[PDB]
Formats: sequence, structure tokens, C-alpha cells
Amino acid sequence: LDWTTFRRVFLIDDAWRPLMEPELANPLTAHLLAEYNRRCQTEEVLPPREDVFSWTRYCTPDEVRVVIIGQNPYHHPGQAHGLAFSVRANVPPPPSLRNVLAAVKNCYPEARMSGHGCLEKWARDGVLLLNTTLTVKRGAAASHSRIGWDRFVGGVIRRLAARRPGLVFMLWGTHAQNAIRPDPRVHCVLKFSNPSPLSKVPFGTCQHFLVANRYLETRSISPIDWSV
Ligand SMILES: O=c1ccn([C@H]2C[C@H](O)[C@@H](CO)O2)c(=O)[nH]1
Repeated sequence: LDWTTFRRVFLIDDAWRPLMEPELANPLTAHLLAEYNRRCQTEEVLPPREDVFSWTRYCTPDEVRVVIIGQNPYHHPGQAHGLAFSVRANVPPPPSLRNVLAAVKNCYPEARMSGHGCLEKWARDGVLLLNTTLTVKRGAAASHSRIGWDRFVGGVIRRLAARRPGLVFMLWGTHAQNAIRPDPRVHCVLKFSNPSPLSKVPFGTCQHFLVANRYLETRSISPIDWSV
């Protein structure tokens, strides 16, 4: 796998090169990319190719302050755009995102919320919203969960963590908690139940947004304005 070509095909911003280029030397990455291309030739795959790595464009690795792990992208046209949980700005927030935003509002009663679910503002501020599976077949939830994205994304996150001590991780649900296992002595690891509508545990009481900011302050890092 050649970086220049990989970067050009996915419109990846070059600041992420040191964290992603090494993944191209792993033989399994080639297998993953071949399967992804195969899928694209036989299925309507989402999000559009140009958005699969949008997360590399909103901020650089050194700007990342918080990492929020997702599972699979939304599988309906017009929803997913490369960031975990986020939807394009004309889409009413789907249930799990609605649940996340309710907790944000509970944490920050004075937050001026927009009503939309596009998290571009958080991403530009260094909130890395990364799904462990980056693509999906339209109309079939979690359909690409076994093609190999999770190992690739895991590699990137592991490299980011080693390069960047003091990150805050928000691991919501069993899947996120099993896939990502940061050293709790080097990073702030926050766990909660899934904001998924299937969870019978209210996500509205999640105080991670506030806990994260207190942690960043003890490390002399500016806090995140969670309004969106
Ligand atoms: O980018 C996304 C979109 C959705 N979901 C999740 C939350 C929940 O498990 C289900 C949506 O109800 O998929 C993610 O993890 N990442």
C-alpha cells in the first residue's frame, strides 16, 4: 500500500500520516481495502468514499483532546458522514444521538443547542468521533462489522494514544469498552452504558462531558464547549 495513493483516494488530510501510514505495512490492511472495494462494486456503501475518513480533516492528531468511540455508521442515505454519532445538518438527531445530546444539555443547562445533530463543531475542537467499523451496506445495519476496519482503527487509536498522553476516552457500551483499552494511568478513561435506544439504562444522567473538562483542566488543557 502506498501512502500518496491511499491519501488521494480517500481525501485524507496529511497531518494524520504518521498515525496511519504505518497501518499500510500491515498485510491485513490490504485485505481490508480489497474487501471494501469489492463491497463498493456490488453494494451501495455508506458513507460515500470521500467521507469515510472525514475525521482526519476536522482536526489534526495533536489537536485531539477527547476520543469518543462508536460502532457502525448509520445505514440510511444522507445520515452518516464519517464521524461517529453525527448526522448531516438537515437530519433530526436519531435516537442514540438524541440521547447523547440530552445528557449534554443536562450537564450544561445553559448550553445553547442548535437542535441539529451535526457534530462538526466538536470535531474541529478535537473531539475525535471514531467508529470502529467505518462503512456499512445501505439498509443493513452493522453489515460491514466483520470486514477488518476495527483492527485498522484500533491501530490508529493505539498510535494516537502513545503519541498523546492525557487524552480523555469516552467508552459508551460494551463494544466500545472491549475494543479500546487505554492505560488508565496515562489517560482519563470514562465508561458508561450505551446511548443506544436499545439500552434500558437512561443515558441522560451521563456526566462525562463535565468529568472530561475537569480532567483536562487538571492537565492544563482547555476544556471543550459542548454546545452544538
Ligand atoms: O456513527 C454512528 C452511528 C450510530 N452508532 C450506534 C448507536 C446505536 O448502537 C445504534 C444507533 O441506534 O448505532 C454508532 O455507534 N456510530
